[PDB]
Amino acid sequence: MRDLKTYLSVAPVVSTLWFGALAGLLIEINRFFPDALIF
Amino acid sequence: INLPSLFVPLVGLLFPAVAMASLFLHVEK
Amino acid sequence: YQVIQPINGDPFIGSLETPVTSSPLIAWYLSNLPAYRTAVSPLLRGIEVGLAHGYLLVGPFVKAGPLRNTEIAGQAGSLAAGGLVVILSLCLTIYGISSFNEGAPSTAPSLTLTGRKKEPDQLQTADGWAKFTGGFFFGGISGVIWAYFLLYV
Amino acid sequence: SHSVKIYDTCIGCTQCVRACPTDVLEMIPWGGCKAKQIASAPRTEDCVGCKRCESACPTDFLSVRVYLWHETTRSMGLAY
Amino acid sequence: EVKILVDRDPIKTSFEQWAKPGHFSRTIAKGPDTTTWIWNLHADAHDFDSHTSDLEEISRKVFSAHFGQLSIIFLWLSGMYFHGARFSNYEAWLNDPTHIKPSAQVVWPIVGQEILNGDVGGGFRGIQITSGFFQIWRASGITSELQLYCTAIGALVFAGLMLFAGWFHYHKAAPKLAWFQDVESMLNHHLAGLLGLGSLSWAGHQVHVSLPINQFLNAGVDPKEIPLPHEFILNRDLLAQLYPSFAEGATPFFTLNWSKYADFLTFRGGLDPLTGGLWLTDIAHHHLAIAILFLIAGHMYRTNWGIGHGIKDILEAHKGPFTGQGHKGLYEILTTSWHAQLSINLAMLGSLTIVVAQHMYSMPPYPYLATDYATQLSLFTHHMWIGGFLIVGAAAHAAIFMVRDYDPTTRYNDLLDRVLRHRDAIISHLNWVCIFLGFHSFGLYIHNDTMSALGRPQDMFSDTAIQLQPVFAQWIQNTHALAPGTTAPGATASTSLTWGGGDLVAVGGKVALLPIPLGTADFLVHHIHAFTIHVTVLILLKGVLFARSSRLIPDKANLGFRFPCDGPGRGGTCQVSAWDHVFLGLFWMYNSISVVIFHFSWKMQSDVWGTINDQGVVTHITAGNFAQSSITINGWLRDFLWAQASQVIQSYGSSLSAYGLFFLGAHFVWAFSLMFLFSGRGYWQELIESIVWAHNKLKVAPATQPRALSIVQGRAVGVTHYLLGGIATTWAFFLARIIAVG
Amino acid sequence: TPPELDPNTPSPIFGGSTGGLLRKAQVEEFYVITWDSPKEQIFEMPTGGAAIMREGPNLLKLARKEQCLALGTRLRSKYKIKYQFYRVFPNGEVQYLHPKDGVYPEKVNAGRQGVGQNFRSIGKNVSPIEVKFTGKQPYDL
Amino acid sequence: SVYFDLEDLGNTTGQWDSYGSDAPSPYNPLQSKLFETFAAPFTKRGLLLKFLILGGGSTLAYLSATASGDILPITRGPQQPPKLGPRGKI
Amino acid sequence: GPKRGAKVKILRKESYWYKGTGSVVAVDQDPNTRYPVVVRFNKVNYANVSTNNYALDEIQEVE
Ligand code: CLA
Ligand code: CLA
Ligand code: CLA
Ligand code: CLA
Ligand code: CLA
Ligand code: CLA
Repeated sequence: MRDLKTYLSVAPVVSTLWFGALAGLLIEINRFFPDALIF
Repeated sequence: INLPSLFVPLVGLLFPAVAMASLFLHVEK
Repeated sequence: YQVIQPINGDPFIGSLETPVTSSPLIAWYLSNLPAYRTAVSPLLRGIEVGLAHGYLLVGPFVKAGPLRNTEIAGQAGSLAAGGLVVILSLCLTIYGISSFNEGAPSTAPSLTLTGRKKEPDQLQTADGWAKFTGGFFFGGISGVIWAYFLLYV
Repeated sequence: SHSVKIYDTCIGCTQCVRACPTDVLEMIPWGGCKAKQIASAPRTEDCVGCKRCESACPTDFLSVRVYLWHETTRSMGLAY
Repeated sequence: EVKILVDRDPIKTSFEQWAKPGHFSRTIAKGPDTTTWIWNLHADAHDFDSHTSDLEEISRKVFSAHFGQLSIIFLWLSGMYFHGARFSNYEAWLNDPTHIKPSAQVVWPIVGQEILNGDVGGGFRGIQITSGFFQIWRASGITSELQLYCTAIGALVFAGLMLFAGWFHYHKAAPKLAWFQDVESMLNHHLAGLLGLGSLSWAGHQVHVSLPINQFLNAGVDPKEIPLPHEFILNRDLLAQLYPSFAEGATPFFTLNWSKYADFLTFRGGLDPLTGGLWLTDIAHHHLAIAILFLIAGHMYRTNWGIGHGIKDILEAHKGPFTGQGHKGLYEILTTSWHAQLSINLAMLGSLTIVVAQHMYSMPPYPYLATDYATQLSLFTHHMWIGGFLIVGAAAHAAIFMVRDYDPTTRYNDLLDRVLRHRDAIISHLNWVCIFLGFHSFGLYIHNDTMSALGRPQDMFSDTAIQLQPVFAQWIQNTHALAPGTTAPGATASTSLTWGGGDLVAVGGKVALLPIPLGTADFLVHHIHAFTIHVTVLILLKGVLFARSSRLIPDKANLGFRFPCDGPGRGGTCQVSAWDHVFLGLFWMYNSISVVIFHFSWKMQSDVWGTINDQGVVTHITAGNFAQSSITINGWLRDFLWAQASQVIQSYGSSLSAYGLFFLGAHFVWAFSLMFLFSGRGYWQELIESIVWAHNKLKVAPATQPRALSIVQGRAVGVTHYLLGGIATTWAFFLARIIAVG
Repeated sequence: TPPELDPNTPSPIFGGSTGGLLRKAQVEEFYVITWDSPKEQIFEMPTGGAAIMREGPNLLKLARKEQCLALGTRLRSKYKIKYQFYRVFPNGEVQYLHPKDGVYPEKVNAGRQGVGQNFRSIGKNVSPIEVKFTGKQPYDL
Repeated sequence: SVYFDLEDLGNTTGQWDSYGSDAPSPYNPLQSKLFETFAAPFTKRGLLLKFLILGGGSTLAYLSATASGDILPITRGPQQPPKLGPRGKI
Repeated sequence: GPKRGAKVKILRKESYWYKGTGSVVAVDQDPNTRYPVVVRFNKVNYANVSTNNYALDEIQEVE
């Protein structure tokens, strides 16, 4: 379990989760505040 | 058109033949 | 029995002996070619070689050249063949001048397959190559003329 | 031929000598290092300039250096 | 004594190795000092030979790996069927295949990408697919989305089963080396059990499900109104109504009255006029016969009973005067080296994928496939690419065997040795024939360009000047066209419309197929093909034959399979490794396949495809310009590339815009590869020195020291981006072109 | 110590290849490597292919010195057998090459004089401007 | 049964004449005299070089300067009226 | 010279760790040894080496 957590903390997994979260965020923001060219 | 029929094959065929042969012999010596 | 053996029995010389390389028919054939007449004057060899080559050279120039479909096909093609004969004679000449010094002896082999000594080919000398080239020019032009005669006169 | 030089930062690990594919280098007695030996290049006429020796050397910077110089039939690795 | 051999629990299942990157390698497991480590971790991940010397452990690894691959593929198929059921216009397409575009992908509405959901018909908005799944599903007799759902569930289950099988056969019950080495048994089981029972049972589905449902569809009855497949099995009366043979049951089969079964087992040939595809009756008969052939073929090799051949015996029996000992020793090689096997199988599987491409263009096996030009072009190109790649791989692993596994002191073979003893002759001859081919193919093109530019078209190589007719191919065409009457009496029509003689098959106003004319242009392109293939072979074969040694590097084998070089000495020895030959061979394979798929595209759009008017007037997509245009490079530059890139370059603001984006993106990646291919890591290392300085100045220099890519990785990245770029470019070009004008 | 003599000993068993000698052997130079094998055994040729070394003295002619040291390295490493090699000129002259003084160059041996040894660290080389218009290089000092 | 001999370096390095025959001249004696007398001027390589270059150039110049219009379209020249340029330019 | 474990700055210009710091491992007392000062570094060089020999004028004890 500790080993599995360590694996989940490895660079590619961390990157997939981080950029996944970011992608989700930017997507939702661009869904609620769409076509933003100013601000 | 008179002269070009003389000078063109002269520079395009004779000259490079002479030059290439000369350079060949020079470089091979 | 096996077909492929080391070249002349020596397995560490960079070649092999096959039916293509060494069989009675091909051996006889090559040994009777003007290039391998190692004991005859290079002049005559040159005449034969040039004759054959100019003769064959007339063919493709006449039929494939730019004036193939004109009344002046043979003249043009044969002239072109003669031109290539001159150029190749020039090539042969500069090859001779560059490769052999007038003082230097023959670079041809001085041994046979059996291993006995023999007179080196004088084709691989300055004078010999010059004679060969003269023969290629004379025989070349002569062959072109002859082929043209057979084809259009 | 190529040029091969040895510098006094050499620690005589002999790695370069046993790395040469044409027998160019060798080890000679010396007092400058603990190993009591230093490299040497008496046969650079057979040197091809592959630089395996330089890739084998541990010192920083290199104690063996190959300066590719005049090109010969032996240095070009030709067999013809 | 062939039997089931297995070790129980060889490897404990634990996440401990998951938390230790590079565990498989003693070097990589220690951790990173520089960034290079990272790349290495991925480069040697599947190189099981560099992990262990033990053939058994390697074999187990590859077995479970294969299970993983199969799992992935089942998940992939599951995805295709599920998307075909939930996000498609398949039923609507069934109702009208000739005027509805196949689509099974829809996009979500954000950032404007909604535009990609185009008007594909059937009251549906989405991305038009070119995989050809719809025609398969129609051929299989599928009518509803429910059946697609069920097939998806089945495929997902099978994915689970394959994954579990991998874990099981690696961690729980892992086969012994002798088990993997039972090649006679493996061959028997794969010939009879896999292929044999495969095409037999498939013939079962075809005869009991495909034939009737397709007969109904072709009749015109609404799909929902068509009887469910199980009914044709329950109620034999229906099949009897369609094919009266079933009235006599399986009686004519056992009584050898096979003639009675000529209702559903035919040998007509050609294409079904109302579908543009091969006759399903012919296909069922084909699979039945194939099944019989493979079933009897799987009883060739000796196993646990006296009967059967021994592979080693057959091998040791073949030895001539020219070859000495012949094929003796090869069994031992091919039963101890995975790389040799991988070489052979890659070469043959690649070649097979190529023949699949050709045979699928010229003999459309699915209904409403020949008139779906997008799908056909896509399939041909795709399978061609896969083929070429697999072949290059064959070269790679041939060389890898040559370096790592070849040992003439323990596993000697006469043939291989003799090949090695005259490799100089082989390579020199290949060299010459390549130069000759290049001159006498491309030189013809340059000749034509020059004559055309100089105002001398009568001096060109064409059908209207100096002709170069494909007489031999034309003769083969004529022979194959006249075959049904002479050398194949039982055959009604030809095997393909493309043969020199015949009629014309059209579906829904579009041309399915017609006789393909061969002229000077075809002679030219075919010789280009011969040339490019010969060069590719030159590079790869030279790579494998000199992998161990050369006059330049006598001990190259000790340097390994993959290494940058042996220094600037000897004049310079860059790219001497067999790996670098795979590297160059890749570029040449790209070249060859590119000109091949261009050949296919232009020929099809020019002399085959197009619409057909009443009374028989055929208007082709590019109006037969091939014969006159493809004889100069300028013709390809203008009439093919420039003319046909129109669709891709003006695809913006429509559903095909993604193809424009991919056009540009692919061009970009392609150019981007050139930075890696044209440069060297020294420059990059020094630049990195300066940047590292900048990072140190602000206390943000990483402990894992930033390193420039290795020479080899520079080459790999280069060729990878080159291929991705070029291929994706032709991808976007092809798809936009054929979807818009098709 | 006097170098090894070079007699005419039998050559290994081999069917011949296309990787052997060429004109260079005839006009410039070729090489010869000798070794003593405990038994008849298979070895891989530096020029490609497999050959059989005989028991006792063996003499093999190669085209390059690198081929000789390669084969010799494979002999000493794999077959645990001592080897020597010489260079041969067309006039008939033979030059003993390796191992030069009877001892492998990997291990030190008294008697060898230094060649091309600079008694200074590599960074202390003079700039090229210091040797401009001379025939000297910064590493020749 | 060996292939190494210091006295015979020729056989050692395979310096053999594979197809060269010691046979005497098989050619026609009269034709031999004909060629040996008539082809002689071209057997001096310097003189032959000068003759081939100068003579070849002279011949080329001849056939070039006197090329008919029925052979070379470049000597025949234009026969159709000239077309106007894009912007009304001659 | 400097003590064992002493933090020293590298003065050899052609060194990978030039102008950087390393730790002294041992100093050879043999006066014939041209580069006695054995130094070990935190980061490896381009040759994957973490240790090197220097002379007395090539190290500078700092803290
Ligand atoms: C120096 C620049 C220059 C260039 C690029 C050209 C180019 C041309 N000339 Mg012109 N020419 C030039 C100067 C030049 N000429 C001068 C100064 C004269 C007066 C003597 C001429 C007299 C002349 C005639 C009568 C004809 C040409 C013709 C031509 C055309 C065919 C080539 C040829 O056969 O000419 C041959 C050129 C000469 C005989 C004169 C050049 C002699 C000078 C003094 C020495 C040049 C040596 C040169 C630099 C070496 C370069 C090679 C070396 C680097 C290896 C070609 C467009 C032909 C034409 O117009 O066809 C349509 C043609 O009939 N030229
Ligand atoms: C740049 C200078 C130059 C010039 C002036 C020419 C001129 C010519 N070439 Mg071209 N050629 C050139 C460079 C040149 N070439 C280059 C660089 C290439 C390779 C790209 C070619 C490839 C090429 C091909 C494949 C062919 C030509 C042909 C021709 C002839 C045109 C066809 C014709 O109807 O004539 C009429 C021609 C004849 C009636 C026969 C010509 C007989 C000649 C004049 C006899 C000369 C003999 C004399 C010993 C030549 C020695 C010269 C040497 C010592 C310098 C014309 C003489 C055609 C040709 O040669 O036709 C036979 C042809 O088929 N050329
Ligand atoms: C490489 C392919 C190729 C081929 C097959 C041709 C062929 C031809 N060209 Mg073209 N040309 C080419 C490339 C080619 N060209 C390119 C790339 C260019 C641009 C530079 C040109 C530019 C060009 C021009 C400007 C012209 C031609 C012309 C011609 C025609 C006459 C050529 C000639 O007189 O040579 C002489 C032919 C030979 C010397 C034949 C030698 C080859 C023989 C067969 C070798 C035999 C070996 C034997 C089989 C081996 C066994 C021996 C054993 C039996 C003893 C001929 C059809 C002329 C034409 O008008 O065409 C209509 C012409 O004016 N070409
Ligand atoms: C190779 C096969 C394949 C491919 C290429 C696709 C592709 C697609 N699917 Mg499909 N799908 C497939 C198989 C496939 N599917 C199968 C087998 C099923 C049956 C289960 C489905 C069921 C399905 C549904 C119901 C839907 C799709 C949808 C889609 C589209 C949007 C995907 C998306 O945004 O997900 C959402 C994105 C995420 C979930 C991102 C999260 C990624 C995480 C953070 C990664 C974490 C890393 C970690 C190691 C992974 C988890 C491991 C796990 C064991 C714990 C996309 C075209 C959607 C669509 O087409 O809408 C019109 C849609 O609604 N798919
Ligand atoms: C599910 C529980 C489980 C656990 C805890 C383990 C644990 C282990 N396995 Mg086992 N194994 C399992 C299931 C499991 N396995 C399954 C289902 C299979 C069949 C595939 C195998 C077949 C197998 C083999 C052949 C080997 C192991 C090995 C190992 C050991 C090292 C592997 C490792 O750490 O890398 C962990 C690996 C990863 C985290 C990467 C997963 C790669 C996936 C499966 C490939 C598909 C990804 C796909 C391409 C997606 C790409 C998308 C896009 C980005 C391109 C470790 C003890 C190795 C060993 O024992 O060496 C001595 C070994 O050689 N396993
Ligand atoms: C039959 C299938 C097959 C199998 C099982 C293998 C197996 C192997 N190959 Mg072989 N090979 C094959 C086919 C195969 N190959 C083909 C088709 C080619 C031609 C390209 C090659 C050419 C080849 C070379 C040149 C080499 C190998 C090597 C290897 C070994 C190490 C592989 C590894 O660990 O890389 C790990 C896997 C990767 C790093 C995958 C990444 C590959 C690229 C980056 C993916 C391409 C991008 C993708 C298409 C789209 C990306 C989209 C998006 C992510 C941007 C392993 C035994 C290596 C070896 O050393 O053998 C001993 C080696 O050097 N192969």
